[PDB]
Amino acid sequence: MLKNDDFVIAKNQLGNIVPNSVGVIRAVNGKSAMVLFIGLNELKRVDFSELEAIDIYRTGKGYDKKICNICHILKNTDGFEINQTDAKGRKTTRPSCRECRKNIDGVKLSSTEKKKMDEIAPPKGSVFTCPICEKRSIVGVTANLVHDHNHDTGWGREWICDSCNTGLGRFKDNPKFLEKVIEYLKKYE
Amino acid sequence: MLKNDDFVIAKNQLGNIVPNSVGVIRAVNGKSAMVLFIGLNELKRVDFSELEAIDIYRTGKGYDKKICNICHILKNTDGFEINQTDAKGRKTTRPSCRECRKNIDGVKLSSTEKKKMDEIAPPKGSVFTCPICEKRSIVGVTANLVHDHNHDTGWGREWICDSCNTGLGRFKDNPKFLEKVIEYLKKYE
DNA sequence: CTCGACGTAG
DNA sequence: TACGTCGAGT
Ligand code: NA
Ligand code: NA
Ligand code: NA
Ligand SMILES: [Zn+2]
Ligand SMILES: [Zn+2]
Ligand SMILES: [Zn+2]
Ligand SMILES: [Zn+2]
Repeated sequence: MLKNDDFVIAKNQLGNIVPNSVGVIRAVNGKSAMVLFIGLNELKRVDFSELEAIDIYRTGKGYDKKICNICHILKNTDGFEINQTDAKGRKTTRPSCRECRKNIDGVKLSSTEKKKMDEIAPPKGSVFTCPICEKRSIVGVTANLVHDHNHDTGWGREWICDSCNTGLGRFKDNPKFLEKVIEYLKKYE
Repeated sequence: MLKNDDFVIAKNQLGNIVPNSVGVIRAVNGKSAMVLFIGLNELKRVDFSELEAIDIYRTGKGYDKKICNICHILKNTDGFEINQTDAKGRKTTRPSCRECRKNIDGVKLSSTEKKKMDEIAPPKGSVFTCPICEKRSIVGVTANLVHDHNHDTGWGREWICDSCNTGLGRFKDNPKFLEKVIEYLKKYE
């Protein structure tokens, strides 16, 4: 019935694995499967009766439920925050569920740190040079600026362009991943 | 009358500065201004008769002309590539004009390098781990993947997630700016 | 709720 | 033409 490479959810609790955790079948033994539960990267032996096959292509945009890209638990659409709109007018939700976004968002910029950054804000319509990408721009006209902050401490960093800020987040604001980017680029340079 | 911090365009060719180049007024005397032309970062003394005031807030989205974020020349809207759609259904163009995009895009992935990459493409619906961000995903379900390539050589790099690929571009695929990101983050550790 | 920006997909 | 994704602004 189940085949290698098929996707399943846990029907019930399986040790550390909560219900609705998505796994992929990695081996089959009679009516038991070795399942890689993707969120925790845990390979477990599971009886077929404890698993429910799912169709990954009937999840996400256009469907009732969506698989989170961090925890890889199948959740209702409302477990994800609306974030954008496509050309066809449909709403797009973040790929990470509200629970996983708590850890990505971390500590908010404090009120005193915000006021402090606001007192040195580049004026709208001024000529700005971003301290990261070094691009010159006209504030609010040829680039939009943001209050960047450290989400471990809640304290301010600098005024930077939105492009750079949304780049930092792709790499988790973490020098570990930036160093990985450098060695990746250098490898093919 | 022209005031410091006002914006102007060059009416005519001014040495290295082409017409319609945007500049900011940095000093004024009775007949001329010191103008910083933003694209080339060139500060010149220009007679008032060779400058025209420009309302920077009547450029870009919703208007017939737009100021490029690299060259900072005022161009027709059609000099910029349509790239996205907002929630109100209006089209958004790239901030960089078609001419400036040539340098950003560089050399395309060659046919032969593309075929090499396609030979080792992760299957749709497989479990993938991005070599940069180290995030696990289900291909085409919880993350979309791309052919990354070096745009100086046209040679392939690796299959990576779209999030990482679009992060590389924010930092110009250039270790210089990635090292700047690292120093910036460490400063506010 | 909304946003622009990136290199991709096609 | 179009796409999702990021930390933001609103
Ligand atoms: Na930030
Ligand atoms: Na306006
Ligand atoms: Na790339
Ligand atoms: Zn989650
Ligand atoms: Zn920047
Ligand atoms: Zn340009
Ligand atoms: Zn990645």
